[PDB]
Amino acid sequence: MTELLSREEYAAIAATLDLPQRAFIDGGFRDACGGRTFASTNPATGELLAQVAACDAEDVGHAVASARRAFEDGRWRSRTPAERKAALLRLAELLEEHLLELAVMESLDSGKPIRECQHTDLPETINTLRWHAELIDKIYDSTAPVGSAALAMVVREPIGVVGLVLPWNFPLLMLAWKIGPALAAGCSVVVKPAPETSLTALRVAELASQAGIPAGVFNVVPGGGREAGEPLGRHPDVAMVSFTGSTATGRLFLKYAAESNLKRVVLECGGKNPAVVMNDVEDLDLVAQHVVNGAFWNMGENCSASSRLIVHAEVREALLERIGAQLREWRMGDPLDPRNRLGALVSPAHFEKVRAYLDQARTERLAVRFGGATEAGIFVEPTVVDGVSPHSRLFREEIFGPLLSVTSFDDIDEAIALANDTVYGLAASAYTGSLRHALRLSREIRAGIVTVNCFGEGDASTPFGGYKESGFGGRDKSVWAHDQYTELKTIWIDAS
Amino acid sequence: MTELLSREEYAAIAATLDLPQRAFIDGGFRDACGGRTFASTNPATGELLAQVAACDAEDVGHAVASARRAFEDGRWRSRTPAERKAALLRLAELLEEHLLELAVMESLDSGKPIRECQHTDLPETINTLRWHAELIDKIYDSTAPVGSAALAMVVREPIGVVGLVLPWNFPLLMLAWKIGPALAAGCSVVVKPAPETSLTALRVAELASQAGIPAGVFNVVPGGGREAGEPLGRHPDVAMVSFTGSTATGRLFLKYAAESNLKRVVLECGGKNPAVVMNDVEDLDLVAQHVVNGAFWNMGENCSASSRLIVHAEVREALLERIGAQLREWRMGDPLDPRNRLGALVSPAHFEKVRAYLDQARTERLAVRFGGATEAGIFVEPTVVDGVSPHSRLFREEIFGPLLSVTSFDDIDEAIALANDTVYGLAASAYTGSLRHALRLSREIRAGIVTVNCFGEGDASTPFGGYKESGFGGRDKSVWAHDQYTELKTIWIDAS
Amino acid sequence: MTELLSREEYAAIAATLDLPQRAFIDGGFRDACGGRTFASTNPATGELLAQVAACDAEDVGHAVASARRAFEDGRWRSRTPAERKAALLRLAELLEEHLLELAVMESLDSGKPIRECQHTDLPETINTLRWHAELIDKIYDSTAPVGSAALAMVVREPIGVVGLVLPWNFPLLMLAWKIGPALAAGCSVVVKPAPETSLTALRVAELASQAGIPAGVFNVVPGGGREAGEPLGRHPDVAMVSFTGSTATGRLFLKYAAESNLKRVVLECGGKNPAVVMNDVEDLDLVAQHVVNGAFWNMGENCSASSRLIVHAEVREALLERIGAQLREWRMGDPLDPRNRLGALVSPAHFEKVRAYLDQARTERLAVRFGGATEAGIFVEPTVVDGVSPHSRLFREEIFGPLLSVTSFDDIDEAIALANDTVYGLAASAYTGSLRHALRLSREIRAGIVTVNCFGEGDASTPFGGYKESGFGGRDKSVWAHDQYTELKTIWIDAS
Amino acid sequence: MTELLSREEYAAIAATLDLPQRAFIDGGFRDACGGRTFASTNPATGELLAQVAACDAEDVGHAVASARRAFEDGRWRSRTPAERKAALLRLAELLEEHLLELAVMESLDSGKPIRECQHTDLPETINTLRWHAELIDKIYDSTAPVGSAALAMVVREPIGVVGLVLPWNFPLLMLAWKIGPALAAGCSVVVKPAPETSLTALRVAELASQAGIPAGVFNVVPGGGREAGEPLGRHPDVAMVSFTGSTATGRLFLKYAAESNLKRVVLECGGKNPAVVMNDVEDLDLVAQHVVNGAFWNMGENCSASSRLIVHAEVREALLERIGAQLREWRMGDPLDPRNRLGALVSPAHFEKVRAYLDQARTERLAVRFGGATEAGIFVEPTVVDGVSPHSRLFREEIFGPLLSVTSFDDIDEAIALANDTVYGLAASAYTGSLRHALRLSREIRAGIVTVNCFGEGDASTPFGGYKESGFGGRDKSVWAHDQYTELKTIWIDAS
Ligand SMILES: NC(=O)C1=CN([C@@H]2O[C@H](COP(=O)(O)OP(=O)(O)OC[C@H]3O[C@@H](n4cnc5c(N)ncnc54)[C@H](O)[C@@H]3O)[C@@H](O)[C@H]2O)C=CC1
Ligand SMILES: [K+]
Ligand SMILES: [K+]
Ligand SMILES: [K+]
Ligand SMILES: [K+]
Ligand SMILES: [K+]
Ligand SMILES: [K+]
Ligand SMILES: [K+]
Ligand SMILES: [K+]
Ligand SMILES: [K+]
Ligand SMILES: [K+]
Ligand SMILES: [K+]
Ligand SMILES: [K+]
Repeated sequence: MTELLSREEYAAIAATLDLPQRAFIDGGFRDACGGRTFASTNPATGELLAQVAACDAEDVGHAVASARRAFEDGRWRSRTPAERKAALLRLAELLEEHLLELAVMESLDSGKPIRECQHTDLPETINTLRWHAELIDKIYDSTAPVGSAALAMVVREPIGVVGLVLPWNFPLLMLAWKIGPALAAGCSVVVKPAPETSLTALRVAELASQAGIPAGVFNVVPGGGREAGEPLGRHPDVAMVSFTGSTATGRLFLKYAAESNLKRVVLECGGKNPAVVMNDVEDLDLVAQHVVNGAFWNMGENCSASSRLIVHAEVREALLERIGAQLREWRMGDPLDPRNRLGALVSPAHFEKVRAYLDQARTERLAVRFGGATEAGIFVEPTVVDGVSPHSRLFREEIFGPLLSVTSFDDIDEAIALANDTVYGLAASAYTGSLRHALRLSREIRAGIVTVNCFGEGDASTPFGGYKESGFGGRDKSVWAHDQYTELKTIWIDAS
Repeated sequence: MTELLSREEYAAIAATLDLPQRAFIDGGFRDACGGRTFASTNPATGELLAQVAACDAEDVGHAVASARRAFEDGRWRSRTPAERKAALLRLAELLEEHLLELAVMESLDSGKPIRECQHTDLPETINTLRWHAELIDKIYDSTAPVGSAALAMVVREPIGVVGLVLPWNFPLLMLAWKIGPALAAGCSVVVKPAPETSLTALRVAELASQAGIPAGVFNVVPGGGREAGEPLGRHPDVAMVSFTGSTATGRLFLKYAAESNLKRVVLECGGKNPAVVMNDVEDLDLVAQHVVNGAFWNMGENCSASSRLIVHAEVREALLERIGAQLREWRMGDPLDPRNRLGALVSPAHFEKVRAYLDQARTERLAVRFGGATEAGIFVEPTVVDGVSPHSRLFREEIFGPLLSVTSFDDIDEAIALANDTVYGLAASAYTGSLRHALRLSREIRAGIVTVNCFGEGDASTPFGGYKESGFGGRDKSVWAHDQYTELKTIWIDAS
Repeated sequence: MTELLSREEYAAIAATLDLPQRAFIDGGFRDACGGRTFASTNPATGELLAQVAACDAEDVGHAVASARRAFEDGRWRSRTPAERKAALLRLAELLEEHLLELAVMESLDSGKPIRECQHTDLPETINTLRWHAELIDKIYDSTAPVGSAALAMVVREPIGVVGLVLPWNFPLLMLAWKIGPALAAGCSVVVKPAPETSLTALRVAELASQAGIPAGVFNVVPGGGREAGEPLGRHPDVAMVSFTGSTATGRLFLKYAAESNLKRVVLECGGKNPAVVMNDVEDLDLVAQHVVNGAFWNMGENCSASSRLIVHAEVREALLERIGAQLREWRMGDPLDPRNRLGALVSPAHFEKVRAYLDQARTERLAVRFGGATEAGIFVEPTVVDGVSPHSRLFREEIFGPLLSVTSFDDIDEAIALANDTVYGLAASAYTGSLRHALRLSREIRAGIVTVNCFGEGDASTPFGGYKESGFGGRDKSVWAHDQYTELKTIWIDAS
Repeated sequence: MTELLSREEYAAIAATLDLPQRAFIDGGFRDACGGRTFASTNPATGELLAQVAACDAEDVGHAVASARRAFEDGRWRSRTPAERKAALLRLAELLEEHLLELAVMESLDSGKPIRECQHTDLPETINTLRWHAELIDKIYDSTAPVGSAALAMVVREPIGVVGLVLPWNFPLLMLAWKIGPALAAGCSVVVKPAPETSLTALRVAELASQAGIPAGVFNVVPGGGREAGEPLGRHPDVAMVSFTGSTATGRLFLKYAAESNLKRVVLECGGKNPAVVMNDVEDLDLVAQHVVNGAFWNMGENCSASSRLIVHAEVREALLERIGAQLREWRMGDPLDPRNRLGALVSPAHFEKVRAYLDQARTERLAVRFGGATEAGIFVEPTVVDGVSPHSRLFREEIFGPLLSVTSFDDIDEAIALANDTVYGLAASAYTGSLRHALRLSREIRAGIVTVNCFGEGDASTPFGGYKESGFGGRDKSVWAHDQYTELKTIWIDAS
């Protein structure tokens, strides 16, 4: 754990930052063709941070063209895997050298607490880039068992220009989850970050040039959803799009592919993740520690967040007590105060969506056992709502904020049925002392990860992604992320 | 190599067949709810074969419901891999016992010649099922390198109810390419075959019941594209659709996914496959033999068909000469006549499309060097059209008939640029005596298979599928077909 | 489960058997060069069964020469994996057609009960051959991530002539465990079975010729250890030896390799396998069912047999009670009486070794809680000895008979220490209701398999083999058995 | 490519080195218990470098004991793969910072020329460690297809205390080839280096402590073959030995295993590697360039060295001519002189063996076409001996010096038979323009690597190791090196 600075010292670092403002295309910064900009404001203070280039289909066309040329060049693609690894490791170094700068910049643009930006987001981003850089020259393709008269290989090739559309809850980490495997594979990429959180991706693109990523191989095009993301998804020279965000918006990229060049689309979408607590747990306070973390890490702005606590009727009350006590340890406020584990939500509009589910809870006359408060029109208290039946809108809809629903069950067959009563299937957690119960819960819950007696998303080597409406066509992290950005080729050589 | 019968003998098998007519749903035959039928006719004669149930959204809803109930109660997927292998092997045994019956039925409904139905289609169908049956209890999933405090498995689970939408050109073989891996993975499957070629799929689904595939696990819903295919793609309980057919239609299934439950979609589509012949080949007669087979096997009704001959100027004429000689061994006519390697095209509508390209050749004043004639409104001669420039419509568009365009090059860089001059990328073949040239053609042609010094699609162990607009998201055959029908799950077990 | 016949009917099948008697070399039977024979007698009756060729280094030389020629030929090796699979599947069919004959013959030569020979040994043998036949055309080798200037494959090739030295406790199953992977890989093999149990291997070799295994590819050379096994291990043209038997004898094959041609040696040796029962098991009677089976299946003549019951002090007595009750279900006698789960030990000499540990228990004044009796100088009762400390010779030495030692423990750290207090490391079983305890026991016991809440050896797809002195250099079953019989080759093709 | 210094500058680094002298055991330096030493001298001058501790069975016992205690308490192996990777990367960083120091030290002790020590040995050593560090958290184990009633994992565990016995020809590189994979797998390692070349291993073990390799995990015990190597191979707590050296000595470690605890033994031994040159190569000068490098890199003190040139009669003379021309670029002399590609042989004893083969050439009245002279009792010229028949001693025996035999062939079947005319099978190279010939030479030469149209040993990702008497049981480099130091375990968890 790197040492945390003081509030004043972070403010001092903020004050000296030269925030990026222009798109990054073909090796350097440039304004949008139409010269428009949009406001990036610190959600916790209201202060304007920068006037960021507001790109449209014209800018996207230029960015894709510079990526297409670089791909056809071979300037990046033709380096050896060991060489591509070296350059991406250089990039990760530079991020590490600039860690405090990037951590403060991430916090300012997003509302995320500096404490977690420094200890989690930045180290996780640096480690994602290192892991995928190191992986590329460890990947073996195959030869097929075809006999002595032929030599058949089954190998992988970079798909081409790759569009990467990002959300705002983990700007840098999501950036690394995508560019890591995509760049290591030898693709050129065009990154359209969230307009709420565009600054750090722009800075990382500049650092990548310094590291020797050639011009045109890693471009960042900031702008709105319809204005910049749709032309990217529709572009006839983009070979593949990887998207993370809402299901509603991910569906559009399936249309964009269908109506353009049949580009491969991979979606990582939302979830309504359950946390199942059996009555045979060995340590209830440790469970409560994991449930609180799962529900409220990053203010609940987390695709893997625990949002449905599904708890055995005999331990519900004892668990709720220990959850309330754990919550006393979760300070919320000024994202640059290192004492805070909770910062501001990303934007007035997102704050309004979360707070609307506070209202919905009260409309449904549900018991708000903990939390329920708002501050400064941008902070929501960690909230726990008891007595939530599967028919509640709080049970069924992704809130993406610090709001935990609680549902009781009487036997494990009901817990599993409840856990699967969703159109989503991203993640799940299960808590039990029993081998029998643990095998049931981890095998029968239909989710892309099931953690047992802990909360989390795995590590750099385990794939992450959704069943059902939580994802489409792939997985982030692990060696399987490489599949997103490559085509399989059978080379069959007669030898008869 | 099984022994061919006489024309009269095949006619006698045909006269005794009890052709299936009804949807196969939940372990038995049934009529469409609305009582509608459509006329399946022998494309070589115009004679009615059967009035086949014309299923609609309601029948699709019943078929999916039975597939869903079978999936949920585990009657198939809870059997061990070894048990699922045994039942699939029973099925392939049954197809083998009914080989002649199935070959004649396949010919009658499709126009495909009995000779190839008996020696290629049925044995390849039987083998596809055996290989994928045999594969399932040889597949290992993973555990991830996460250290001593946790145990992390990365496993595959069956995705659920699977929709399988098939084309008319290889009815039985495409069926096996889909149900082989999908049933072996433990999915329930609802098959919507082409209306031109529905009889054999129905017969197989009946034999699968006999072999112990439980009720609801393998259903066949015959009917039209909009009437039965669309409701299947839109169905909220179908988890995945695998499609083989035109790019135009495959685009629709991406929209159906976007507009319903975000089901996984895998598309296998058309191609415009090149055949590159260098001036350093060791046996021009053998090249001619492979190029003729690649262009005119199955009357060019073949996704992998050689349709663009891209030949070095020094060998163009001497190749064409041996091609003509080879074409003298390719007899066309009555599909039940064992002497014919070429039968009838699938329908008057398709014959029209193919003939309009013969007219287009004349419109473009191109040299028709071989063939060019039609017979009886349903046969087309193997045709070779010389001097086709990349701007020609015959160079750019999928004809799906026995029509080979010929284009010259001077150097291998031009050959490669010509081979990739297409929105497609399904297959490619390349002939050369040079190690240097072989590696260069193998690596630089953007296709899912490149055969060197032969024509083909690989074997059971090699993946088949398109780059670019020839495919989306997957590969048929090989162990990679398994990925289409399964979800990855990380099971992360704390052990701290 | 195939239907069991009556005692009289098995006797009738025995009476009509034409027992093999000669070595099987280069496609057919032949006497030993020196014309000597040795007696094969039914251990349960004393009756002579056959005078079997008593081969020496001369016969071994001929067998290896016929295998060397076949390997150099390519007659087997050069068939495609799919073709080798077909022939080995034919062989498995023939065994199935002759199942009752082989089951009776196995029982007569070995003492093993006909009930288990019919229901277990023969089906397991047939399934081993089928699994490895099916596997061969599912195995992919690799290509290395070396960049664009070279094409590097990493492939596997058959090592050559392979010597297979077998024990007597599972003659057919061990035969299949070895020839399966070795033949599927394309090696020629020379099999030296145990002199106690040579008949069924000879019969299987004849059936393999009928199935189309070419002459010289699968030879069987019966004879003594020093007389026939040592020349095989020393032969300068044998490329690899796979051995199963005692550690003492396995050590010799390391010397034989060192003193001859450095052939690869793989050893599968004995064990002193623990069975750990925690005090938190959910069903004690079901544990007792698994412990009794583990200790006494095949009369304890089992490398994976449970021989050290390591049981928590609070459940020892309750477990011993349920073990005694389970034992009432285990009838021992006349191996052709289908009512018997226990048959005769393999030979007077082995009977004397087992009975010597009965004496040793009484010498050490240990409590013999169950069993302790002998019959007919060839049957030992299932025996349970209580109060066995780690210093006892019964704790430390492989008995290979129906004798279970019992040791108490007070906490799981002592159970694990006890479990690992051995020079062996073949197998282990652990029984617990706790996830925490199950993870500890399965990760910290140093054995090649740990089964949890059941007893066994895995299945056809899981590797089997020993840590420490229980094995050397490989694993039987699973895809990893293939490694035993192949060499890795890197083919590096410049392409610069 | 790092910048070479002047002869005087290297001499000045040499004059300042504080050479290690003591065994490295349990995290620090210590004397041998008996107080003995042996004289390590510069083979180019005769000057004493250091009196090095001369360890015996007692010191080996202490080193193993510290390695055992470290293994049992998990100080290294209980760290995560990612943590073990980080410390190994620290180590490789340290070697990089001391590159010049280590290169000069390597030259002094071995006679290897400083130029190759600086540009090949050290960078390859540094890279070996990085690759194997980077690999460990990319390795996935397996789960087996056993059905729904059980969960079966097939995992790898570290084998325990590992003995690593090294030769003198590539001291640092062989060290990395062994400790890279073995430390990454979590083993403790006891290294017994060659007495000629012990200094650099000692230095590295000290740097490994600095890098956070815990005490006892990486020990170095210098001393003689019988005195230190034998007790290591016989030690009852060493689980595995990996050996690289002569076949004669490697045979002894198989006996040591047999006569102690049945520890796993992996042997990498000598070779007699062929270089096959077809008459259809496109650039005879480039072939000559690869054949010269293959024969005379590291003065022919190279297990992969080209020692049998097997050349088509039509190109023999024109090849030899360009070989002579190439040899004019290979300067021999003072190992600290950066101009020299060839330094001193390792010892007067080895110089004697090499010279006796020069005398043997003259005895056999063979045409010495190039070289043939010696200087100063320790240098040997690059020598090419023409007209060597397969019956010659120079054709059959490992010389391990800069001596190339030349043999002609008329057809490729004879070339292949000549290449395989040996008890060895470590490496081979093959030059041809023909695709047909390349596949034929690639597949039919029985060696662990066949390079086509180049000379080499592959790269970090490809396995290196011998067929036949060149190896036993394993491969160095690549992911397969991991198998040497790990045990497979099936964890079968009932879930019925
Ligand atoms: N292919 C290869 O990698 C190598 C092959 N060689 C060949 O082997 C020949 C002999 O050279 P050597 O220096 O004697 O190599 P070697 O095979 O005897 O030495 C290898 C290692 O084994 C150790 N050793 C030697 N005798 C031992 C014994 N009785 N017990 C245990 N360990 C023992 C040595 O101290 C050294 O560390 C060379 O002339 C050359 O032909 C030598 C070096 C490397
Ligand atoms: K902002
Ligand atoms: K939606
Ligand atoms: K695509
Ligand atoms: K029809
Ligand atoms: K279209
Ligand atoms: K989906
Ligand atoms: K016997
Ligand atoms: K022993
Ligand atoms: K060997
Ligand atoms: K020395
Ligand atoms: K020797
Ligand atoms: K061992």
